[PDB]
Amino acid sequence: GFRMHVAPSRGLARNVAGAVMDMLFPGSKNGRIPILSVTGTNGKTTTTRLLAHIIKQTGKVVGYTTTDGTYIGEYLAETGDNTGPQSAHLILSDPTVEVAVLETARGGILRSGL
Amino acid sequence: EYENEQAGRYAARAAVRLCQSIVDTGTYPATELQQDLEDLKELKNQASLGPSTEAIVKEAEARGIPWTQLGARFMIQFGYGVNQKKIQATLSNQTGILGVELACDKEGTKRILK
Amino acid sequence: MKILKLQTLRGPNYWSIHRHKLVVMRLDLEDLYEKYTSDIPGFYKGLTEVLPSLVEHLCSPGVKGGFLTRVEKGTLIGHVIEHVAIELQELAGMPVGFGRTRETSTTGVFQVVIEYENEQAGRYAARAAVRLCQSIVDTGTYPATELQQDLEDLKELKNQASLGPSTEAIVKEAEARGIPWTQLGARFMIQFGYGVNQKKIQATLSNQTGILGVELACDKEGTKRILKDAGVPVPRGTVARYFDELQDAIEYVGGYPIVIKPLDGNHGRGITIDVKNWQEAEEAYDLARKASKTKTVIVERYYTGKDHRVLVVNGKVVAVAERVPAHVVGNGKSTIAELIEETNRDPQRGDGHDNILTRITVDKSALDILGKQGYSIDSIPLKGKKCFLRATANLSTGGIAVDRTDEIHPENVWLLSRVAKIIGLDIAGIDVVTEDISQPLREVEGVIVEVNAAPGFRMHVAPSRGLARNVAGAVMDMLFPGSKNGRIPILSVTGTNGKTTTTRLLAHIIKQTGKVVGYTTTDGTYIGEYLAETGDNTGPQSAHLILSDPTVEVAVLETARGGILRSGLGFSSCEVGIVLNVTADHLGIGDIDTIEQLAKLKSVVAESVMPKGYAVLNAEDPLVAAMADRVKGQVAYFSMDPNNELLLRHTEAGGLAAIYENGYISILKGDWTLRIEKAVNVPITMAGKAPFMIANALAACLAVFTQGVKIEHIRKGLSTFVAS
Amino acid sequence: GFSSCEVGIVLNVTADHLGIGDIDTIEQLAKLKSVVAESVMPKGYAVLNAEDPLVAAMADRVKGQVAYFSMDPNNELLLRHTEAGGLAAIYENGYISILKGDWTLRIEKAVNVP
Amino acid sequence: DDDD
Amino acid sequence: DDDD
Ligand SMILES: Nc1ncnc2c1ncn2[C@@H]1O[C@H](COP(=O)(O)OP(=O)(O)OP(O)(O)=S)[C@@H](O)[C@H]1O
Ligand SMILES: Nc1ncnc2c1ncn2[C@@H]1O[C@H](COP(=O)(O)OP(=O)(O)OP(O)(O)=S)[C@@H](O)[C@H]1O
Ligand SMILES: Nc1ncnc2c1ncn2[C@@H]1O[C@H](COP(=O)(O)OP(=O)(O)OP(O)(O)=S)[C@@H](O)[C@H]1O
Ligand SMILES: *N[C@@H](CCCNC(N)=[NH2+])C(=O)O
Ligand SMILES: *N[C@@H](CCCNC(N)=[NH2+])C(=O)O
Ligand SMILES: *N[C@@H](CCCNC(N)=[NH2+])C(=O)O
Ligand SMILES: *N[C@@H](CCCNC(N)=[NH2+])C(=O)O
Ligand SMILES: N[C@@H](CC(=O)O)C(=O)O
Ligand SMILES: [Mg+2]
Ligand SMILES: [Mg+2]
Ligand SMILES: [Mg+2]
Ligand SMILES: [Mg+2]
Repeated sequence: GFRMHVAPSRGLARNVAGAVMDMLFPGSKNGRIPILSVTGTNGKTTTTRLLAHIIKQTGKVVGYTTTDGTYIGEYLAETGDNTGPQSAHLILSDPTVEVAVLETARGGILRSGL
Repeated sequence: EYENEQAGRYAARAAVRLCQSIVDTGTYPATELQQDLEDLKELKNQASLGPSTEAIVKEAEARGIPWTQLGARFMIQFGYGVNQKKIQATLSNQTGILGVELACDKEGTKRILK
Repeated sequence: MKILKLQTLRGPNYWSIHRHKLVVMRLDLEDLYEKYTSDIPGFYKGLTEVLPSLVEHLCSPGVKGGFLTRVEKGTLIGHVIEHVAIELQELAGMPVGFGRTRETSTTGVFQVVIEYENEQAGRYAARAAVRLCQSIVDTGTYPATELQQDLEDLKELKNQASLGPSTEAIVKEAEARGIPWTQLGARFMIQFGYGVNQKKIQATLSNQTGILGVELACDKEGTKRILKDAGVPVPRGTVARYFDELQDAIEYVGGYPIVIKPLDGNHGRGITIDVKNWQEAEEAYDLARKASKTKTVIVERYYTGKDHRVLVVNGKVVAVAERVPAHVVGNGKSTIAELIEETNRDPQRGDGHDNILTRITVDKSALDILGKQGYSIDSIPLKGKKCFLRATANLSTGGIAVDRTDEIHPENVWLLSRVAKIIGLDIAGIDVVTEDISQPLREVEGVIVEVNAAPGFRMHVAPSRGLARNVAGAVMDMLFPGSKNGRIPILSVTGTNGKTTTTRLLAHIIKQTGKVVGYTTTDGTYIGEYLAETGDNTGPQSAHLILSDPTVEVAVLETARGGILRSGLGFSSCEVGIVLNVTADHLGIGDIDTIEQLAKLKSVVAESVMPKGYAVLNAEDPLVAAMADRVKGQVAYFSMDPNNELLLRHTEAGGLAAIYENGYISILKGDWTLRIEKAVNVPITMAGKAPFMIANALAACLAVFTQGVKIEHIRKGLSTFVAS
Repeated sequence: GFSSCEVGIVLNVTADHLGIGDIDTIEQLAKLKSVVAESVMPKGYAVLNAEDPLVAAMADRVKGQVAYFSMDPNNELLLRHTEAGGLAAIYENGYISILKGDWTLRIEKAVNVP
Repeated sequence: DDDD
Repeated sequence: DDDD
């Protein structure tokens, strides 16, 4: 516990959390991967799949979720509708996904936002 | 707006009951008010991280690094995809099992350091 | 019979090179000094009846029974004590094939050198051999009860100081790849490599295995929740702490059949697989709660299919094995009653922690299970079909494993690698229940039952129904990715008169390059600019401190004769071996009574140089220059006289020499002369008035040059080094 | 056209087109084809057919390691080579397999190879 | 545990 | 346990 270091009460406080985050993320680097959100009324799924294919041409692992299902690389990760944040978390938390392409239907935005 | 999900839902549910009691009787009992306030405080305490995790999460938010709460063992995930890191309270996902177990052993640590 | 001193050697030593494990005892023969075996009445008969296994000893005759023939002819008792120690520790399962005996300078004491596999076992065998021989020469025979007691003690010593099968396999792979390994004294941890390149393993966990991943794997419910959040097909179920929650938890999973098992259990402690009614459900709950350490049990849907164990190392599937429970097949028109012991007579059967294929243990629980089977002891199997004995399918009880690595579907490989990465384990053992591993887990109703940290892979290296998999090779590939060992440059400096100054100068020169140097001298042990330890610190006990430090990049070790004599070298090989001079000044200590013996002892450093290393030798010293042969790797000469004929001949064909030609410290790279400094700007030379300091500087400069150290770094280190 | 090769492969030596040039005997043809095997650098490999006696005879006078391939998995020379060392290839039970000593690495069923 |  |  670094509680006594951030509030010494008899000296200068130290930014321990800053040191921990420097250890976790060395440079001026966040933990983000490129996220491409596709929304619209009539072409979300086709655009998402085409984007996934185009990025797959580059040597990158693409995790994308469409109305048909959730895909990571070339294999199906989950079935169902999968157009809300509950399926976006599956892609964004996978340790192998380098690029995320998410089909963002209006239903998910209305229900629980992005 | 809410700070805690359960606390926010409870406040929303209690507001309509309070207003209905006011319109029906002209007042709300103080015992019910204090009971609801204690329930809200308990909900806030229950869904609260520790000061170490709180400080690390605040630093991550200050640096713009996304963070989410995993549902297994109070683990916090920073970042997305292949660039993600995990902490529990102060242990990171790169903290070794061997080092922790050796530190827990007083005689083994003394022998190694000697 | 009195044992004066008992020393153990762990590295290259005066007695032998490539025989690191040796024990040397100073044995007194006060009254038995100069009488042969033939002079002792009945010695041969008692010796050959106590230890008939002496017949295989091929002595210098080189023929079967040659040692025996030497015994009839009559020789000194030291030789037979050596031989009986070798055979005594060989009978306990430890093959050893090296031994020596030498007469010391003193009137009575001999020196006996015995190869050992275990340090304590070797010392015990050495101590027991003299007692056995004394008893034979005193009474004509040795009691058989004492011999059996000694053999059992030796076997116990061997078993006690033994690693595990996984650790043994990993260590053997390390030795095959030439990666140095040492045993840490804290928690049975093994350190591979040296310095900043080192790694650590305990059993299968490495120093890079995460606490969070291991703790999540041990949590059954947390692992299931995480895997379900990732879309992994985990079994459907819930936890039930109390009696009243059995029904409600049952309807949650979706009917029957279900599985009852505690969450605080392992190795199938109180798990009931298949239940189809309420009485079985309550009995299973009671049994699991009894087996539960916290009175907590979990219920889940029962999934049909075979049980598979998948081993994932570094995110790649290494081995897949299907675990078949103990079973017998009656295709020979024979029933269970014969096959239970027919299988038990297979030499593959073995108990303990070495033979994985355990014998079929017929317990009362097994009797109950075979009662549930629907057949009996004398019920012949129908059509010669498999009939099971239990359902846990564990190698520890008498099951078998079938290799399925070449049959796993690529989608399953991807899914299992993803599971291992999600949990956060570099080495993971995943338990899969599926009807067919060759099909994806979505078509069939396959599930991921559990994820195990620190798995045992003894079932993959000896499947017994398929091809063995090099799991230790995969682990070592993970630890050391390329063709890289864990070694750091090691510079061992030896010699009679200039070890400390040369070591300090070498460390100072290497410090000019941006490298952390850990060097031990007579003054003390230093890591970088700070003193790690005080005292003498010259033997291997201080070399281990340098080699085990996680920040040391280069090791410069002063290696005195005392350390080599006492316990040998602290390393198997050195990148650079420097021999400065050999002069007979402190003579008579130990068994070193001639300057030739001193030269042989100091030549251990030169002969331990790796084939890609260098041996920096003094061309002006005939004894040191004589070590030019029997050295693997290149030889570099330094000479204070530039007209040394041997050095000039060496530079003509090849090069890499250092001389003091015209008030200059120069490096000869063949036909090229590279001058370093005027030798009057070098402070330690005292304006060129100290020839010994100039020779030490020559040796240090040549040593750093052989390792590719850039010239101006050498110049700066030589100019800025102050005598202190 | 080169001083050395990293891998030198000798498949077979059959006395078919004799008389061309000074080559008149199968021993001369084997000596001529052995130039590739003998040009292998000390860190290289020479892939020789253990089933061909003349090609297998080039095992000596070759600098660098030797690797044997045989269509017969019971070749005594290949098995002896694998026992002390390894790096051989066989066709054992409808598999193209690599022998690395005591380890067998299967590639394909040899019926999935077009 | 150990050797799971 | 935790936060030492
Ligand atoms: N740009 C477009 N404008 C109009 N219609 C389109 C467009 N792109 C596709 N469509 C049509 O719309 C149909 C449905 O859209 P899809 O792209 O297949 O899925 P979708 O857009 O995600 O619909 P939802 O929201 O998932 S029900 C397609 O089969 C096309 O026929
Ligand atoms: N839900 C299930 N459906 C079908 N088979 C199951 C199920 N749960 C467990 N099993 C089988 O029971 C075996 C042991 O289950 P575990 O939960 O692993 O018990 P355990 O205490 O962990 O014993 P170990 O250490 O894993 S061998 C598995 O290897 C499967 O073959
Ligand atoms: N190359 C040399 N040849 C002869 N004498 C030397 C040489 N170098 C140093 N000396 C002398 O030997 C003394 C001790 O040498 P050091 O190198 O300081 O100690 P050392 O060689 O480590 O001896 P020990 O066994 O470690 S105490 C010096 O003070 C010099 O007088
Ligand atoms: N020490 C650590 C734990 C505090 C909260 N603990 C749990 N399990 N939520 C901290 O965060 O200070
Ligand atoms: N599973 C492990 C056990 C070896 C270490 N344990 C003890 N008691 N020495 C193994 O390596 O098999
Ligand atoms: N397989 C074993 C995992 C325990 C992790 N080992 C150590 N030393 N913490 C288990 O209990 O399942
Ligand atoms: N300070 C802490 C160390 C225990 C390591 N943490 C876990 N989760 N094993 C303690 O409990 O004293
Ligand atoms: N490693 C175990 C196998 C198991 O865990 O089931 C054994 O020795 O058989
Ligand atoms: Mg759609
Ligand atoms: Mg287990
Ligand atoms: Mg298991
Ligand atoms: Mg000294």
